[PDB]
Amino acid sequence: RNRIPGRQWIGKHRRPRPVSAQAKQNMIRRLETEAENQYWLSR
Amino acid sequence: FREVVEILDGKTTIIEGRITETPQESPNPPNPTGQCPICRWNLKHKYNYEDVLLLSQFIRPHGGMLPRRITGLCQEEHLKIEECVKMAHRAGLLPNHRPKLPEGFVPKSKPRLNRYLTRWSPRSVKPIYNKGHRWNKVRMPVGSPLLKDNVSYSGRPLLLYH
Amino acid sequence: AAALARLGLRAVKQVRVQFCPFEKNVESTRTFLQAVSSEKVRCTNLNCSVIADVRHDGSEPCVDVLFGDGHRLIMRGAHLTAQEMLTAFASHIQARG
Ligand SMILES: [Zn+2]
Repeated sequence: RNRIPGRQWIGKHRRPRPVSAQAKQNMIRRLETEAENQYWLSR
Repeated sequence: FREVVEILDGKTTIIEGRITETPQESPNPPNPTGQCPICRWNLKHKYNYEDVLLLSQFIRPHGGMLPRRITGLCQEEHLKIEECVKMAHRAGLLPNHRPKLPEGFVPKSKPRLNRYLTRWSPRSVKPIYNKGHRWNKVRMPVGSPLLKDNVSYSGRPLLLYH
Repeated sequence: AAALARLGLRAVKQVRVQFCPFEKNVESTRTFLQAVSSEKVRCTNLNCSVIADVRHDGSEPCVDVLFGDGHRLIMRGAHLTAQEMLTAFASHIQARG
């Protein structure tokens, strides 16, 4: 009774899918790794 | 507590003031420096709708919310105590503070549906017929967002909507 | 004094207010007086006489009213709130008659 016109993930109307707390965790973990990376890449 | 006494005698109506004894505040508050009654007793971000002993200290004999100028609560805490008190009423606690009408305990109704943490009033809610799929969902509110600042011992933040 | 003057005060015979000004608790009765002493209230009934009696020694604020159904209303000011007196006054002196 609710449709997602066309294909789910492609067009100008997409499925709304939300960001989650898990995803935020992962993103931040990976950032922290990069920060530590360029500290050691500096000198 | 000021009781107002009234008499009808010999076609004369007599009205008179009467002062009973109010309890003085407890001897030694943990945060004497503190401003608002919740805070010096160190109860901020702690009480929930479940704590009756705390809520009852602000309300009226017939069940309504007490005014703020008399209580003197930090505005934040006043709205919180309102929502808490309403949830407490709808949760069928404080059965003493319902107003007393004799005709009222006559009319049998299907025994009160036990509910708790109810945000809205029973009347105004409309049954949600449409749900909706994984991506757009209608959510049923539980508890009030005013209480979102309470301490979490689980470390896990509360679910306001389901 | 709106709530009183809106109710058509014409049904009153005599209003006497006895009070003792130097007592710390006076305000309410005084407030009541000034709501009786309003222009519109007094303009409704020209048959109603308002007498203000002041006593230093008495120590008891009191308000007495008479109205046409043969009712004598005595309210004893001690701890009574200002708006309460005007409130009970409206339901007693208007709804009755
Ligand atoms: Zn406070």
